[PDB]
Amino acid sequence: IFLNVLEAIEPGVVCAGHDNNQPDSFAALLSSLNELGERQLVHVVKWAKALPGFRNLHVDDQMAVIQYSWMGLMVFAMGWRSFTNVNSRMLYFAPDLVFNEYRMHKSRMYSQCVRMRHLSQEFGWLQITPQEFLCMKALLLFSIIPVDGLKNQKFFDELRMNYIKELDRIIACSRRFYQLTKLLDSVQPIARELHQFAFDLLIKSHMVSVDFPEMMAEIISVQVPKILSGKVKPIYFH
Ligand SMILES: C[C@](O)(COc1ccc(F)cc1)C(=O)Nc1ccc([N+](=O)[O-])c(C(F)(F)F)c1
Repeated sequence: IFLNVLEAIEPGVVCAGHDNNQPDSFAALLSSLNELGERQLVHVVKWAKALPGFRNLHVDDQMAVIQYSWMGLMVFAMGWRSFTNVNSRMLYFAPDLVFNEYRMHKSRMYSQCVRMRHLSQEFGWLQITPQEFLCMKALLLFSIIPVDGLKNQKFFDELRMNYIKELDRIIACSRRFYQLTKLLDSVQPIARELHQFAFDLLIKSHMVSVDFPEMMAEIISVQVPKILSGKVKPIYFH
């Protein structure tokens, strides 16, 4: 039942709307990454609200958790698409926004891109199944919380525990759980580097001609700083 639901709510293809006929430029690539990010957020919200037991969380906790986990969720899914679509040869942000090394360099997000390409290769090396991927991705939504706690922290803890139990079931084992939890942990440092990048970019956006969609701008200025300042932290296994 659980996996049937995860498979059923998994978002479909999301395009960036990027102009690939134009020579690559920092401003164009980033404006497309921003637009893509916003488009995916719409789906992340619909996805999360359709997850088993998610509605139990306090209305305000639902939105906060989605906004904090947003980057990580996207990173993990992008790595999987890269692995399945182009065998980690490039980064498949979207069908119309594929990054080769040249674009990784031009986007000024080279370090982060290479870490995501490594994550992408990990799916193959570890032979991650589509079902382990789906459960791990859902678990990611419940892997970052405020030090001051949520409105209903207990309901959150219960939900996170249940998702971990589902992973146990999909695995059924010790070595596998170690492998998967280590892989999940690896997502956080990457999301952090991207968060820092997005923050610095927003602060100087008017100087580099980069366009930031409304929702993203608000989230980068209100939520992301809470993560960068340590008020909101990821939950690591290790
Ligand atoms: C530069 C930026 O547009 C920033 O987007 C943000 C996304 C979330 C957030 F909290 C702050 C910024 C970005 O990283 N976009 C982006 C778009 C799509 C994907 N993707 O589909 O996986 C990613 C990725 F997760 F890879 F890094 C990143």
